[PDB]
Amino acid sequence: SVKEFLAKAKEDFLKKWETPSQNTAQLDQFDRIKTLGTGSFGRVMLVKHKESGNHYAMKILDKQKVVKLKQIEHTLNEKRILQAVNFPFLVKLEFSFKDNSNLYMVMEYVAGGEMFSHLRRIGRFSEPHARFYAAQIVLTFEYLHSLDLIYRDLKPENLLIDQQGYIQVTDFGFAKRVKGRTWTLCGTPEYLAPEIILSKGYNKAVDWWALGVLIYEMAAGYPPFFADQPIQIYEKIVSGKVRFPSHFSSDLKDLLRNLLQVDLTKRFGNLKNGVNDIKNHKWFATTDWIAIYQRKVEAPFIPKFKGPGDTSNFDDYEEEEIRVSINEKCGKEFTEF
Amino acid sequence: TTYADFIASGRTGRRASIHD
Ligand SMILES: Nc1ncnc2c1ncn2[C@@H]1O[C@H](COP(=O)(O)OP(=O)(O)O)[C@@H](O)[C@H]1O
Ligand code: NA
Ligand code: NA
Repeated sequence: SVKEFLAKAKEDFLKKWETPSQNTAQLDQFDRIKTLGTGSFGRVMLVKHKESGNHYAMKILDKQKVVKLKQIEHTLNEKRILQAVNFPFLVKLEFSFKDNSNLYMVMEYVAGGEMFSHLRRIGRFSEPHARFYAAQIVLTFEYLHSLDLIYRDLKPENLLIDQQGYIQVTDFGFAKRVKGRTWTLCGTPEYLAPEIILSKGYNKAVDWWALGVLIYEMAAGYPPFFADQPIQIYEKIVSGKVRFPSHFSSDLKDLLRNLLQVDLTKRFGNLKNGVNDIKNHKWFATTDWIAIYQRKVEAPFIPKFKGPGDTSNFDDYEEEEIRVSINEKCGKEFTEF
Repeated sequence: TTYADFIASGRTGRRASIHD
């Protein structure tokens, strides 16, 4: 029974939402090894936890950069939510803390790398491969949405492949607990729903739009709407005209027309039957939703793993000193972190 | 081809978030 599972899941989440974890480690408990990845204003490092010997991924945020980009509320959101959630395809936050200069979120290290790099290297995924991933996102969104959470940053760069070949969603930077509508222009351009772009107000159905983009991109090897500049991308999205590769199944194309639907009254995920319109679509007919939840399905691809702190599934990045001022910065701003 | 046009475009690497 999904109903009962989700009901208890909400109880668990709310407890943590109401009284969040805080200050569960400190910087000198870790040796910093190397950068795994970056975003517009964050850096993630592979690190080794001294007393356990375990490896982790440490997301480092410079408080002054957070502020300068007006991302305070988003960042508080990110940590508040991440610390509260619990789902098989969501990355685990293991520790969090702050110091004079930075905020830290220490996650489980997902050593298989970004879906992005595999996708680009391989070129595209078969429909069964794409479907395997897609199913995970469907369930994750079912989970998140049920808690009044909107994710808002679905993309291959934010999806990690684990040692079993299953997905782990990372980057809750734009996650928000909202009942009804919100207005922030945030996300990644190729993935933005038309209603985000048009400053209309929008709800959780943007996540379902993004799922469409994701499936297309996984299946095609390129996104449904691309161009050299974000503004050209926005024009295309807003037109909503979509073309599909020759090799796309009929089933696939039908699903995507219903996900990349510019009309909210028509978009799958946002109808009377909700996620069930997606789950019961012919394209997912072969999907055993429970088996997926339980991680019992055989993964199409399992990343090569060589030891505990192997990073060979990740690109190399330019390193920089992790500076900590002797003066506390933005103390008030980040009190609850 | 669309593939070729994508590959030749400026947005084939990792994409950063936007937040206005
Ligand atoms: N749990 C982790 N395990 C391994 N690598 C990670 C993990 N989380 C993030 N990364 C890497 O770091 C990059 C940035 O993480 P992210 O959370 O998206 O920061 P940002 O908000 O700046 O984009 C990811 O795209 C991935 O390359
Ligand atoms: Na990111
Ligand atoms: Na982010």
